[PDB]
Amino acid sequence: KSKKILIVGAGFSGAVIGRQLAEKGHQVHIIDQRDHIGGNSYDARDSETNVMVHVYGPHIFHTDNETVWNYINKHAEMMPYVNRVKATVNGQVFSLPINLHTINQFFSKTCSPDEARALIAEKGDSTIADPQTFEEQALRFIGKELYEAFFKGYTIKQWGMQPSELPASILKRLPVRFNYDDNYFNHKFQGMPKCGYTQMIKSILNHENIKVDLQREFIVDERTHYDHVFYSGPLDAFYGYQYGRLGYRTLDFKKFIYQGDYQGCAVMNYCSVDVPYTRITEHKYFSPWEQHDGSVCYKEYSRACEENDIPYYPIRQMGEMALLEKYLSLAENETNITFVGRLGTYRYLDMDVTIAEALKTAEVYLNSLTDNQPMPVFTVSVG
Amino acid sequence: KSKKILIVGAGFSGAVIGRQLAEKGHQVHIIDQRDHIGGNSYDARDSETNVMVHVYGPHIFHTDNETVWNYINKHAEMMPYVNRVKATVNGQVFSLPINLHTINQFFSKTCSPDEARALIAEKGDSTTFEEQALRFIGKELYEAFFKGYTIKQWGMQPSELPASILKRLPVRFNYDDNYFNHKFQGMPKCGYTQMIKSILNHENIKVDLQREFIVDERTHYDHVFYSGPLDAFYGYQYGRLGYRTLDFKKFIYQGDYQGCAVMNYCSVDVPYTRITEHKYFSPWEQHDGSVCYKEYSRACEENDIPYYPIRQMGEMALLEKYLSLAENETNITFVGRLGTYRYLDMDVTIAEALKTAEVYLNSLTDNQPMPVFTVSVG
Ligand SMILES: Cc1cc2nc3c(=O)[nH]c(=O)nc-3n(C[C@H](O)[C@H](O)[C@H](O)COP(=O)(O)OP(=O)(O)OC[C@H]3O[C@@H](n4cnc5c(N)ncnc54)[C@H](O)[C@@H]3O)c2cc1C
Ligand SMILES: Cc1cc2nc3c(=O)[nH]c(=O)nc-3n(C[C@H](O)[C@H](O)[C@H](O)COP(=O)(O)OP(=O)(O)OC[C@H]3O[C@@H](n4cnc5c(N)ncnc54)[C@H](O)[C@@H]3O)c2cc1C
Ligand SMILES: O=c1ccn([C@@H]2O[C@H](COP(=O)(O)OP(=O)(O)O[C@H]3O[C@H](CO)[C@H](O)[C@H](O)[C@H]3O)[C@@H](O)[C@H]2O)c(=O)[nH]1
Ligand SMILES: O=c1ccn([C@@H]2O[C@H](COP(=O)(O)OP(=O)(O)O[C@H]3O[C@H](CO)[C@H](O)[C@H](O)[C@H]3O)[C@@H](O)[C@H]2O)c(=O)[nH]1
Repeated sequence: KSKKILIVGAGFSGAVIGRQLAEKGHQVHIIDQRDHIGGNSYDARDSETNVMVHVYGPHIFHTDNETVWNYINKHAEMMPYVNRVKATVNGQVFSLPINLHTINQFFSKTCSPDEARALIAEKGDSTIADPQTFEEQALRFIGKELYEAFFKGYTIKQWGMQPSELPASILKRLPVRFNYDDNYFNHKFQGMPKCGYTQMIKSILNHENIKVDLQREFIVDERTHYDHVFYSGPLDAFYGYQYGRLGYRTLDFKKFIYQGDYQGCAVMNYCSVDVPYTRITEHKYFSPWEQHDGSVCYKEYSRACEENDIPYYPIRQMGEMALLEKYLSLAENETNITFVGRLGTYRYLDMDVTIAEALKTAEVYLNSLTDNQPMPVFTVSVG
Repeated sequence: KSKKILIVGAGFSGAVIGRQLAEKGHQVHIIDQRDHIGGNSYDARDSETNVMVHVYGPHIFHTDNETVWNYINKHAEMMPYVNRVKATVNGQVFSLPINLHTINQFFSKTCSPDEARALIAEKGDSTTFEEQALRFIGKELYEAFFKGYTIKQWGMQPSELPASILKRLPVRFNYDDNYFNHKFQGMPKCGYTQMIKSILNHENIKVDLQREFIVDERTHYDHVFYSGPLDAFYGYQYGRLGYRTLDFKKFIYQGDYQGCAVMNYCSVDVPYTRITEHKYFSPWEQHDGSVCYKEYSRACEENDIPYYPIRQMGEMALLEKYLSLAENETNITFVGRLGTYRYLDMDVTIAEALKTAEVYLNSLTDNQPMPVFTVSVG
C-alpha cells in the first residue's frame, strides 16, 4: 500500500527521508516554514557580487562514509575543496589546526616532527591522569602557552563559559599534528558541490511522489491525515516549549562587502577574547573554481540563543539534558511520529551524519511496513 | 599497411606515441639504454621500508588538460594530492611559493591582501633576475628566499640571469599555498612505473631494455621517434647542450624525518638544495621507515643524467645549429625534453606525444611526409 507521509522540514533530514520513500511508491508531503528549501544548509547568491553565500555558516562536506559520498554525487558535482583555516592572534597569523608549522612559528624553532613531540611533551603536564575539563586537556597535551594563545579566548567567546567549566571532549576532537599537514579535516572524502547545497537538495527533492509546500508551519491537527509523520523541527517547539527552551548558542552574521580579496582565505579565526567576533568568513573562497572581484564577508559573533534567534550549537549540559529528558518522556508516548535531525534530537550533526541517519530512518520505516510492526519515535539513541 | 616503428626511449614520450600507433595496427619497437622503463618518471619501492621512491626526484602530476587527465586515468588510479612545499631559512620555516602567510610571517605583520600589496610596493626599488627581484619584492625577500637558492640551483649569481623565471613566480597575495594552480592534480596509486607499464601493454609493442640506439638501425624502419638528447644524436659535433644535474644522497629515518614531501633550504650556506621525504608523496600509505634524499645541484658533466636545461644565450645558439641539421632529416621525429632541449611537465609531454602520433597517422592516410618536429623550437 501507498502510505501517506508528512515530513516537517526540507533540510537534509526531510529531503533524504522523503526521497527514499517516494522511490517506494509512497505519497510524501514535505512542508517547511521557511520560503526556501535546504534548511541550515541553504546557500544563495548575493545580487551585487554573484558570490554563493553559505547563509547559516560555512558548510564543508566531509565524510569517511562512501555510501553517503556516492549518494550526494548522484545529486551534485562535488568539487575538491580542502579546508585550511588560518588564525590571527598576538600580532601574527598562524596555520590551524595546530601543526608542525604552527609550533615552529609560535616558539620560533626549526624542529623536526620528533623534536616537536619532545618540545610539546616538556610543555605538557603528564601528571594529570584523566583530563575532565577543556582546560585540563589543554594543559595536559599542548601546554599553557598554546592553550592561552589559540584556545582559551576563542573557547570563552564561542561557549560563554570558562574552559575549566567545559568538557575535555570538545578538545579531544582536535588534531595536534606533528607534521606539516594543515587540512582541517581527517576524513577521506571532502569537498563542496559545484552548484551549492540548495541545488543538491532540490535534486534530492525532484521526484514524482514528492510535493513540497513552503511558507507553511506544521499544525498539530494535520497528523490525522497521514499514516506517519517525520519531524525535523525542534523537539521542545513541538511541545509548545512547555517545560522551557533547550539551550543553544546562536551566531550573528554581520555582512559586509569588499571590492577585492578582503582576507585571502575562506576562514580566519580570531583567537583573542579581546576581538569580539570569533571569526571572519570570506565566502567566495568556499568556491575556489569561481572568480569574483567583489566579495561578501561575514564577521561572526557567538551569543546565548534567545527566544527569536536561530539555534545553532546545542549546549548539552546537565540542565539541558534534564530538560531534554522531560521532552523525551512525552515523545515516547507518541504513535505514528518520528523525530529526526539536529533540531528533532538536540544534537549537532554534520551533513554526512544527517544523511546517513535519514537513510537508516527510511530503511527502518520500510522494514517496519514489511514486518507489520510499529515505527519507533527515534531511530537513534538519544537518552 | 602497418609501418615498422622504432622508438628511442621508454619514458612518457616513447610509451604514449608507441601505444597510439600500436592501437592503429603498427609494429612498434621501443628501446631504452637504461635497465628499466619510465625514463625520468620512474619510481620504485625501497626494499627495507617499502616506500615508493621517486628515483629521479619528485614527480607531481598536474594539468589543466582534461583529455590528458582522462588518458592517464585509463592507466592508473589517480589519488588526490596537493604539493605544499615548505622552506627553511633564517631560523624559521615558511610556506612556498611566496604567499600572504610567508609575507606576514617574514615581516611579523597581520596584513590583508591589499595591505600586503602596499607593503611589497614600498619595499620594491623603482630606483635580469637580480633586477626584477629588487624592483618587484625588495632586498629582504630576494636575499632570504631567492638569492641563495638561485646560486645553488643554477651555479650562477642572479645578477647574470633573465627577468623571466621569477616573472613565472608572482608573489601570491592570498593564503593559497598549493604549489600548482592547475585544475587536476594527483599521484598514481601504484606509481608512474605501473602507469607506464600499462601504457606499454599492447600486443603490437616490443620493449627492449639495456639497449642503445645505433644509427645503423635506422634503415630497418619506416619511421623513428627519438626522445634521447638531440646533441648526442649528432655526435655532439658542435658541443654539448648545457644542463644542470642533480645528486641525491639517500638516507633512512625510522619515523617522520621532516613531516612534508619537500623542504627547500634557501640559504647558500646549506649545501643541499632541498630534502625530499618520499613517503609524503603517498599519504594514503603508512610507513614507519622513511626514505629521504638530500639533493645537490651541479654542472652536468659527461657521466651525469641531464635534469634542467640551462637555455641561456650560448645554449640556444648551440641548439639552433642542431635544429638546422635535424631539419634536413627524413623518416625521423625528435620529441621530448631531451630531443627538443626543453623542460616539459608530464602532462605537456603526454599532450605532445598524443599530438605527434596523430600527425603521423594523418600523414599516412594523406600520403604526406611526417615532419621532424611537431612543436616549434627555433
Ligand atoms: C553554524 C553551523 C555550521 C555548520 N557547518 C557544517 C559543516 O561545515 N559541515 C557539515 O557537514 N555540517 C555542518 N553543520 C551541520 C549541518 O547544518 C546539518 O547537518 C544539517 O543542517 C542538518 O539538517 P536537518 O535537515 O536535520 O536540520 P535543518 O537543516 O535545521 O532543517 C530543518 C528544517 O525544518 C524546518 N522547520 C522547523 N520547524 C518547522 C515547523 N515547525 N514547521 C515547518 N517547518 C519547520 C526549518 O525551517 C528547517 O528548514 C553546521 C551546522 C551549523 C549550525
Ligand atoms: C628534476 C625534475 C623534476 C621533475 N618534476 C616534475 C613534476 O613534478 N611534474 C611533472 O609533470 N614533470 C616533472 N618533470 C618532467 C618529467 O620528468 C618529464 O615530463 C618526463 O621525463 C618526460 O618524458 P620523456 O619520455 O620525454 O623523457 P625521459 O623521461 O627523460 O625519457 C627519455 C628516455 O630515453 C632514453 N634514451 C636516451 N637516449 C637514448 C639512446 N641513446 N638510446 C636508447 N635510449 C635512450 C632515456 O634512457 C630515457 O629512459 C621533472 C623533471 C625533472 C628533471
Ligand atoms: O581557533 C580555535 C578553534 C577551535 N577551538 C576550540 O575547538 C572547538 C571545536 O571547534 P571547531 O571549529 O573545530 O569545530 P565546530 O564546533 O565548528 O564543529 C566541530 O564540532 C561539532 C560538534 O559540535 C562536530 O563534531 C564537527 O564535526 C566538528 O568539526 C571550538 O568550539 C573551540 O572550543 C579553539 O579554541 N580555537
Ligand atoms: O625557494 C626557491 C624556489 C625557487 N626559486 C627560483 O625560481 C625558479 C623556479 O623553480 P621551481 O622549483 O618553482 O620550479 P622548477 O624549476 O623545478 O620547475 C618550474 O619551472 C619549469 C620550467 O623550467 C616548469 O614550467 C615547471 O612546471 C615549474 O614547476 C628557480 O630556478 C629559482 O631560481 C628560488 O629562488 N627559491
